[PDB]
Amino acid sequence: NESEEERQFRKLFVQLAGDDMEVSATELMNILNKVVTRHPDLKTDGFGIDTCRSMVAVMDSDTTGKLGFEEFKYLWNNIKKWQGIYKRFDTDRSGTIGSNELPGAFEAAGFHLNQHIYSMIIRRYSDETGNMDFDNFISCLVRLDAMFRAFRSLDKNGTGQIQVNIQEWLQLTMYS
Amino acid sequence: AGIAMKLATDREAAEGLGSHERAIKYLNQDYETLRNECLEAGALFQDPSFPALPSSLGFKELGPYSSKTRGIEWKRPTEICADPQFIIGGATRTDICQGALGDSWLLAAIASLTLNEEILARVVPLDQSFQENYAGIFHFQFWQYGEWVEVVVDDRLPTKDGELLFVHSAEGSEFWSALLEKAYAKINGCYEALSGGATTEGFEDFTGGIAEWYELRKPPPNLFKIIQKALEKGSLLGCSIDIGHAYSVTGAEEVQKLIRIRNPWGQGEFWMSFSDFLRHYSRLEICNLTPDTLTCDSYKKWKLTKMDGNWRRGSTAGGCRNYPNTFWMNPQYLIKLEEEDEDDEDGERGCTFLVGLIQKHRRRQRKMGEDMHTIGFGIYEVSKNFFLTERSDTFINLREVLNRFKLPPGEYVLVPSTFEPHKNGDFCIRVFSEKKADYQTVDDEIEANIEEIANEEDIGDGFRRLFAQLAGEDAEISAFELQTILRRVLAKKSDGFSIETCKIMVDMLDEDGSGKLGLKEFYILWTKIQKYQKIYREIDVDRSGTMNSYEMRKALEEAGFKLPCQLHQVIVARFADDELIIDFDNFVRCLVRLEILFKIFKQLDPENTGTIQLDLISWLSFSVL
Repeated sequence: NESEEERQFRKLFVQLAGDDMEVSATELMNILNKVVTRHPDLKTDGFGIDTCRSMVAVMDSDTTGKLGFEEFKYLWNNIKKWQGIYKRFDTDRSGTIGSNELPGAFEAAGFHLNQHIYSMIIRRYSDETGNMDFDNFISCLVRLDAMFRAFRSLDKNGTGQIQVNIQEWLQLTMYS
Repeated sequence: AGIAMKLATDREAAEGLGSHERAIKYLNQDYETLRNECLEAGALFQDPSFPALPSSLGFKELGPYSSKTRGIEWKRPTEICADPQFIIGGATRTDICQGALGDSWLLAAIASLTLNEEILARVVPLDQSFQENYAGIFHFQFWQYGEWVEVVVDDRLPTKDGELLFVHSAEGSEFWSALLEKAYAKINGCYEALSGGATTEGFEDFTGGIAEWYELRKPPPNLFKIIQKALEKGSLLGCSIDIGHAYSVTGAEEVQKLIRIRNPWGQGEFWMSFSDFLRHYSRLEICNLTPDTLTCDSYKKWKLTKMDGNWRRGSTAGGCRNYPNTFWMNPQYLIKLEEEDEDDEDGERGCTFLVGLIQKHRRRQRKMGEDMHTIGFGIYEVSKNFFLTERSDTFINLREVLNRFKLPPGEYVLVPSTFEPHKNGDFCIRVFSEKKADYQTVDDEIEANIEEIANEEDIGDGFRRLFAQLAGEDAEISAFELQTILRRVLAKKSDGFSIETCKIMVDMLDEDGSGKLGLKEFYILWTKIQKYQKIYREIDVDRSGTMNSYEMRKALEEAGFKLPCQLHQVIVARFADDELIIDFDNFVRCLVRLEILFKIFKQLDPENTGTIQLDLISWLSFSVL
């Protein structure tokens, strides 16, 4: 009752974990470094482990270090959008987006901040060359996504503010 | 998903969401809404999240393509009775029975319910019917490992040849019982899950109570007083013989020793020797009510406390005193009594309490009472306690483990665990006791005490040349310049700080606001780094190039930090690899973010309220930068 895609992966799931249906980082790293690392329709070595550990974290509410299939499915779906936005901005098919394209690709991605933040995010995900590989482009969007989702979860009413004690602050920022 | 979700839920629970008065809407479905929706449309309800299909029947015994489920006709109460009723009051007996499918534990659980209103009602909203605002929907309220969850079902019940295949009264008229079993299957995933059930569990989930249970073969001494004491407090008891009909126990008076035995499928009870009891029956099950269950104005109730916890491989999963490397790592709790149980014969000095540890649903539990770890706890007489830590033992592999105690007033420490360490799980511990008892958590309070090293005049003259000759043309090093250098002092224990780490390093000590490290700042970094290698050095007792997860606690303390068990779980889950190892690069990276994350807070929180307030924009920046 779901995109033929998802139900295949699922195999990779049941093979690795059984009825648990969950996947470690490094395990999940593989699975992704396959759909997207084979294909020369897109240039990229593979997703970093770190990148990978983050995907898991922002989507683990049980603090077990495992990504559930349902959650996997949410992640993949934005992952395949953000696929869209990648290629659509890597003209040179360099395996990077040159600095000046990012902020488009980003606003593209649904997240709209200002210059002041992009002058930081860029300055923090790019290389010395100031360009962000795919790895980084995805990793970022994974974060941003989750810090945005975090705030919604902590502002259910409407105030455009959240208040966190210290435990909340470190759970929400250490597991990220 | 993620942490921000558990936090929102946590806050919700602290506002009462999941208490009997505000139960959790299972799957987010609400009865009044969906009901009204169906009423505006003149349709009968069809639940999408548990339709009348194989799905809701089974996956193996009751699976699809399985012959036992071949040719089921789901039909609604109106289509098997001229006049369906939800519930009749007056109920002095029961005639529930089971269909050809469908476990027989439901008999006794449902039978207990039909002989206390205040009970039943707590799980079966009475305001419900086929004659009022009927729309083929009903709703129930189950207790779930500590909290209440309201489940909704459409009335279609399963049938073969117009015979109900599950729980259903023999008269054929009253539908509530069959419809409760449908919703309980529902929150367990399908009917077949109810197959191996235990009556104490489902009776636990029908009540919010705690089941205390005795193999008669080997009764304890003092049982009769336990029997008698339960009956005063108001507990449903249930007894039977092992292969098989369930009876309860309604009385327990001396004259001789004598307890009265009811049978709900009768209209009535009957006297018998306690000694004959012991001999005709083989199980006795007791189910103690929460104090808010009955409204009997003075029925004497239990006083209840409960808390919630976790085990996590790498940090908190220790358990069983058999494993003293780790036992102290489990989460700890403090129970402190005051009024001993009041006098009569006994023996003293007796504050009496029940300890229950139940294990919360794991993602592979397809059926009742399956894939249930071995769990257990210790109690001990009098910050997280260290390795230098009154019954313990009895580490069963049930969903709930329980022990009745009577111990002097004072303070005790409860440590729940699994039997072997290393198993992930959640749990709830409830304590019911005679008199007011107190509960408090015992763990390390959160604390960042980091030594404020510095910089002062001096600074290695070697230092100095070293960074200039390294900065190059600007007298500043980047996360990159920095990157490779460290890779040099490094390979020559480890294969370099990763590049992310480097970056956070720089984020911590920048301040120039420029992404680059001045001379002064690159000396702080360097001293902190050296500090991190020392600490890391000692923890690596084994001189393996690496640190096990289980050692972070300690590591972290030498580095000037103290956290609570849940933050500890978050560090090892985020900073360790399978196998519970944390490389030296991870380790510092962890400790750096943790220093930054505390700084930002105390600074946004200069008066120390204990909380900081952030707006999207400021959240996105701090939270990522």
